[PDB]
Amino acid sequence: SAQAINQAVNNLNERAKTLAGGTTNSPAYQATLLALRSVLGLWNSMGYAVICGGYTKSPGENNQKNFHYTDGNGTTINCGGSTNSNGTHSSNGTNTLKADKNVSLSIEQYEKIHESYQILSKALKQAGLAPLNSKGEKLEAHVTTSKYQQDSQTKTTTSVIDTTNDAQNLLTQAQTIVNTLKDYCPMLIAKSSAATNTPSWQTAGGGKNSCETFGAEFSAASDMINNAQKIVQETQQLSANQPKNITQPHNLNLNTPSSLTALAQKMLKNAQSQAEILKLANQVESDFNKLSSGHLKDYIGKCDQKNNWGNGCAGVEETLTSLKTSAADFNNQTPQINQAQNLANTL
Amino acid sequence: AKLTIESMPLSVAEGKEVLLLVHNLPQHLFGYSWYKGERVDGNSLIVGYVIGTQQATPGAAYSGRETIYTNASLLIQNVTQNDIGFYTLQVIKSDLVNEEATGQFHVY
Ligand SMILES: [Ca+2]
Ligand SMILES: [Ca+2]
Repeated sequence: SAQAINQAVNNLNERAKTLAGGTTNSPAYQATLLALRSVLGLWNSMGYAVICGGYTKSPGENNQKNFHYTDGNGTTINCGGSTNSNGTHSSNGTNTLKADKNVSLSIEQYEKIHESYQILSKALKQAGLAPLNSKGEKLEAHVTTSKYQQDSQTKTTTSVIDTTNDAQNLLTQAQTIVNTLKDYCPMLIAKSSAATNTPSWQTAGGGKNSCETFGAEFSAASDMINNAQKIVQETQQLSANQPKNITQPHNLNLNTPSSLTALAQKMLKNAQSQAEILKLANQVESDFNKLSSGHLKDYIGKCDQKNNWGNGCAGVEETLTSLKTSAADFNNQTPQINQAQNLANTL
Repeated sequence: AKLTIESMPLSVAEGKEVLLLVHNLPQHLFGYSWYKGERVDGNSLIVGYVIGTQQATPGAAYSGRETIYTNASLLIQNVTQNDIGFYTLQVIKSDLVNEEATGQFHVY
């Protein structure tokens, strides 16, 4: 009957709008956010130890660049230099040897990580993640670096990037950070014989290859982003297939066997998109558990001269809880969606 | 204690070969490089090696006669008068602290 069909349509559409447009109540949004915060947490946890500044074309370059971070305390990462045995800074360090896979990042590769990190961080701070069915809003991200001048001074530059807080843009930034590490596998700095405290994974003696130390972690973070991107794509497929209620229920010229079969198949596409989104959202939770169960187990989920390098400081545990709570709400509504499919299938 | 270079032999005949041996090489290294002359200078790079890579990278001062080993030794074969003077080794340790040493040999 038309009463029953309109009920099933209203169930689908109400559930879809929460899923596509909700924040706190949408596991799609919470999964996407979890992936973004996880990548920020990854970089806050181990990014400081990444060796950078290997030369690209020529060792005559003698290139150095400094990259600026702010918690509210500020820190600075040098790429290219080293420290002399007496403690003074040397302009000849990692830049004396060639940048490539399993060695170090180039200055160009590091500045891409750094920029993506500042965009992602500042977007989430200034605007939050936009709803997944939204265009998002424009915002300005600031990226601060410095360079050494002829003999004397250090010149600091603050760049302004016009960017947005939509999921697709932010997932792209996260993907840049993860793929740079996973594809170029830079070496990590060892503990000595800008972090105050030393995490357990950063041992004295020999340095470790980042893909050896964090192979499982990088793969988990990469899968989180890829599944989040698919959530975003399914959410737009959901926003396309929005079935209409039957008006004029008794009018068989308006409501034909053709138009009602098209409606029924639109209802099924909506429901199948919803199911796939929730499955992806559960896979993101599974991948977060992979990410947070190895070397980063006592680090990624926590936050406390002084700086927060070595800890995640990204609110991942809070988001995980909100993912679980919202996912359970949608899972409890599965019976009213199964009957809505069974209602559509008979047509 | 400190990184030092030994030339072998101390004085070399023209056409012959010389080995720059390294004493007190630190145990935990990121990489190292050899330079022609008395200064660390990319323009005078003979060859650099990164730990874990299996293959060294030559620089502008490379002449086809130099072999680096993973004890940081540098062998120079078919020596001439142009090879007179200083050679510099820089080492980058795993914590990004560097050490530097100078070698030399006479030629006749
Ligand atoms: Ca930090
Ligand atoms: Ca190795």
